[PDB]
Amino acid sequence: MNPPPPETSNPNKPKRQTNQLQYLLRVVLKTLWKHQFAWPFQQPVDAVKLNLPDYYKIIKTPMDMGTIKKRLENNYYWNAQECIQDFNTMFTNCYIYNKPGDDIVLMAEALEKLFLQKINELPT
Ligand SMILES: O=c1[nH]c(-c2cccc(NS(=O)(=O)Cc3ccccc3)c2)cs1
Repeated sequence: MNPPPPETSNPNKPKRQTNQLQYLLRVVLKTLWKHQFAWPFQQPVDAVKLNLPDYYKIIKTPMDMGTIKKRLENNYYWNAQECIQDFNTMFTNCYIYNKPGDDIVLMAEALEKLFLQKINELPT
């Protein structure tokens, strides 16, 4: 069973746009999205579709790149660090739910390396 997906808007939360957040959408996310290993991470985990009935028994802070993309498009984040934390949650969730060496983990590990390469330098 699937919980509601994470919010992509919140009227109580202040919005912001920064050069670094623009870069996270235009360069970082949109490049990762095109990687051959991006597909499992482009939408929230669908536990019914994927037959993972224990996914949300284990993962209590789900995150995916579809959600991150919508948040960036919404100017949902206050700063780049907040967005970077969502990417890190996404990767960590994968390592938590699975086992070292699993195919899905190899995919997340490759994306994480590419992500780190791209966020090493952000615009000023
Ligand atoms: O811990 C995690 N497992 C997954 C996972 C595992 C097995 C299969 C899938 N398939 S899927 O991405 O939902 C289906 C899909 C297939 C093609 C394009 C976009 C999505 C995801 C994402 S995070």
